[PDB]
Amino acid sequence: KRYEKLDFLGEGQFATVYKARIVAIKKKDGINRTALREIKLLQELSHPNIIGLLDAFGHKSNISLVFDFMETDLEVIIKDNSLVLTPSHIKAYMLMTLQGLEYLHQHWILHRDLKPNNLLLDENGVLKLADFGLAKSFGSPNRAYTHQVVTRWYRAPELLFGARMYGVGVDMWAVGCILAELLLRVPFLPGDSDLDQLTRIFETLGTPTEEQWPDMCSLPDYVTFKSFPGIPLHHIFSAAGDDLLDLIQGLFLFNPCARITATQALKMKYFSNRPGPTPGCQLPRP
Amino acid sequence: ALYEYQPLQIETYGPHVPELEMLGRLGYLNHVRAASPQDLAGGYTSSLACHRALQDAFSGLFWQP
Amino acid sequence: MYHNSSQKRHWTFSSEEQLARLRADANRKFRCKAVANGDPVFLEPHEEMTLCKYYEKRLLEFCSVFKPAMPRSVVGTACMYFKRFYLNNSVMEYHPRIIMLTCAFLACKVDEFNVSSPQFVGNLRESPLGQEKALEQILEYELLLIQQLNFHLIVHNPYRPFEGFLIDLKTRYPILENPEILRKTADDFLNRIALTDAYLLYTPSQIALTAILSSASRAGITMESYLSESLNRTCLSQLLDIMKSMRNLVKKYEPPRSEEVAVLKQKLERCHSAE
Ligand SMILES: CC(C)c1cnn2c(NCc3ccccc3Br)cc(N[C@@H](CO)[C@H](O)CO)nc12
Repeated sequence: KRYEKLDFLGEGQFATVYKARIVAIKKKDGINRTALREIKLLQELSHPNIIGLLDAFGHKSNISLVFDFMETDLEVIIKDNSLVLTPSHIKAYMLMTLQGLEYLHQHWILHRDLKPNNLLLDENGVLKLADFGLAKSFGSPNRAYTHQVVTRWYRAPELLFGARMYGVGVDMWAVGCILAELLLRVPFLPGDSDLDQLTRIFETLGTPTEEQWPDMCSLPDYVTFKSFPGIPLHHIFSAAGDDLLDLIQGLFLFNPCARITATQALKMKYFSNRPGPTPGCQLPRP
Repeated sequence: ALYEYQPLQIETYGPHVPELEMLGRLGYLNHVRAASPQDLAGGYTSSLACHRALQDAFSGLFWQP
Repeated sequence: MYHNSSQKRHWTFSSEEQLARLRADANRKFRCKAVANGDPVFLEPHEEMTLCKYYEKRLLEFCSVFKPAMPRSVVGTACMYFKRFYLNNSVMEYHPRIIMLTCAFLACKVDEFNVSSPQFVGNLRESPLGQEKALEQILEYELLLIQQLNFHLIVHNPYRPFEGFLIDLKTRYPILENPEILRKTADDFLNRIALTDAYLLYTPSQIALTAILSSASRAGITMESYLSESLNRTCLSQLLDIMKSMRNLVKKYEPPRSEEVAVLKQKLERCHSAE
């Protein structure tokens, strides 16, 4: 083919990824459903902040998926002790993530696997959502989903209570967690199980009631907790300005309907106010 | 330098779709199946289903191959 | 969404003459490769079209009898897969009986209708050895089908556009007091449209609107006001021409005949046994 293998990048549980000459090639049930999901969704989408399926082909069961090669991801940036995340850098990452998510949601697709490692960065500082192996189309009535999606530290409380039907909130809450991970340089709510994740959520952000979440008791796996006051958001994020606290509070609203959407988040004063988001050229290199 | 929000400009080749926030007040939501409390707790409403149905009905209606 | 989908960009065609050209090209290319590899056994493009129509009906029956209940979106995706595959491939190179099962299998995967492979092949009304051999054939043709679809798997059916149009009529068209009386006949017309090549020539929204308006005209409620005011006079004229052409396509459709299908089935089996 035109794609000659150049270097090895890594191996995943469902496929192996290597850099080919510059692109990234990802390699009785038939073809893997994760690969089919990624193919069927990335062929229907085209946005600057969404990973692009440049080409696809293969032999028998194994399929080669061609993607643009990405230099790094947000997880490496966050975990990089040497790197310093100014509010401008945080704004830029948040803006690119939210623009990609807004495009994805306008086409009725939930990513459902949002985490810093799934936000890839190229050499030009353009952030792209990757790993659509869990993504699904949303908006169809009477079509139950699964509540186990999203890595636990980023899983929304409605999911942890067993929500079969949901919307963009499951991405939005994950986005908030990423934002928290961008501000603290450490994961925000590192639970050990579903109950521990719910406990950390309800300890840091207070337990919610019917006043904040009217129909929470109807979720099949709803568990009653003790009442925690919850740390005020300004104590958790001391260096954050008022607009950033407004954005975080909107992202972390317990009611997923009231939770701010990607478009609503992009219209918030946080992105409009000074300083502006850092251009991709000057974004930190890990 | 400072960011300014701009709505996504994607041509639909069809009639304009009413905004999701206006579906209830324009009478659309009275012709869709109501969302159960479980669905509402999950964050899913009948507004989303109605908006998706209308967006698909109006998409590409005026487009010539 | 359809308006920037792969279906609109690559799998919607200007006229049935381009479709006939693609099918004739497939027939000619297979004839060339077969005569090079080393005759009246060959099938003409019209015979191929007759066989393809017959096996599309077979795929429809298979999906209608499928257990668990296969959603109609999956069935539409599978039928579209069949049409797209046999646009650029010959039934003499790939048997339609296997390709239709592969289409249903791939559609079940793509439409997120989780069905286990043994429970998929359990619907094939054959002996267990027959089901296992058919499963091996399906798994060997899955990648071929995906390649011939050019890795364009999402198929926009007219069913959700149909629902959106019905909601819009209920909301903004009190002239049609009960838009639900139109559902039966418009669905029948949608099926008849699916029989023809309209799915490769018109947008799903146009197909749904044409079915709805055909049902309305059949029941006598002419409702041009919905197009004129609720939905550019040139745009209205183009829309009306599109619907008229689609109705003509439904009018001129000829179902395959028993004797024709029998003769073509023996000819196709002869083609596959030889070469
Ligand atoms: C779209 C996708 C196929 C892609 C594109 N680039 N890329 C890279 N490049 C360099 C890199 C190195 C370290 C941390 C982030 C990055 Br980015 C690695 C990688 N890792 C594979 C390993 O099997 C997994 O799929 C994880 O995504 N995947 C990709």
